[PDB]
Amino acid sequence: KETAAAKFERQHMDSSTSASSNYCNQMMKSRNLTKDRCKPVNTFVHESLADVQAVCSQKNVACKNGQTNCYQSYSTMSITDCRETGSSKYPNCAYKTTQANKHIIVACEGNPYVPVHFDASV
Amino acid sequence: KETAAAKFERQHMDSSTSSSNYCNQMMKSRNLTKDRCKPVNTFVHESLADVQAVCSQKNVACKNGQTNCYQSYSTMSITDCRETGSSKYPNCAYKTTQANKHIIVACEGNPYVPVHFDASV
Ligand SMILES: Cc1cn([C@H]2C[C@H](O)[C@@H](CO[P@](O)(=S)N3C[C@@H](CO)O[C@@H](n4ccc(=O)[nH]c4=O)C3)O2)c(=O)[nH]c1=O
Repeated sequence: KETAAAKFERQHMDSSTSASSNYCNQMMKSRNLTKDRCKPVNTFVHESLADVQAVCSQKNVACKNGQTNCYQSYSTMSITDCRETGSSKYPNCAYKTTQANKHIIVACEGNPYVPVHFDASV
Repeated sequence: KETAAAKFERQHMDSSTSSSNYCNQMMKSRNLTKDRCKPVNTFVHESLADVQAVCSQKNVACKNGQTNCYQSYSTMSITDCRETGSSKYPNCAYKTTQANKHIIVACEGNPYVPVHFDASV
């Protein structure tokens, strides 16, 4: 029902803000990343969908899993990293919000060829 | 530094596949407006494999007089980006034109791949 592309959007897109200390707490919950467990690490990207989708035609790089279908953004993008705290205990998942400007690396698949996985920021 | 092959892909490859704002968005996203507005740039809308294949097509002289240039046997989907007359950095402005033309690239290295966009014809 939920496509890989849609799941990527749900997990990783937040175009609506350009960059709150309680951002991650709220967003990890609202995007259903704390439902079955506390997802430990997750990145949100504050750019347009078109800008993130465009990365699939940018710098081809090796994926961390050894596949070859990963792409690094030529420009830095505004991102927020969410990382689970040490004192976090499901179901009260708690996170540190870290904002950065970094290049992103995504895995792309499909026709159309679109992001399905967030591999890293550099 | 960036390899020549990689620079070619950044500057000239867009296998994604069109707004009149396409060039404005692309020349920015590929870092072609950073210090200056690059005045003229062509993007190719074919697979990387198709463009790399041009290195085994029609051998021609390059505009610099070297003879490692190759013309595509087929026409390809391209977008020509050319700065407007009134464009002034840092607000770089481009006219986008879609076309279907043969491309000419310089090839080098191992693997033997495009390292320079010479012309569309
Ligand atoms: C590194 C990183 C990851 N993530 C998200 C994307 C994914 O939803 C999730 C896990 O991605 P990875 O860390 S690339 N991921 C892939 C996973 C199989 O699904 O396998 C994991 N793995 C692999 C080897 C290993 O030793 N340990 C481990 O946990 C790592 O975390 C994210 O949003 N931002 C990031 O910066």
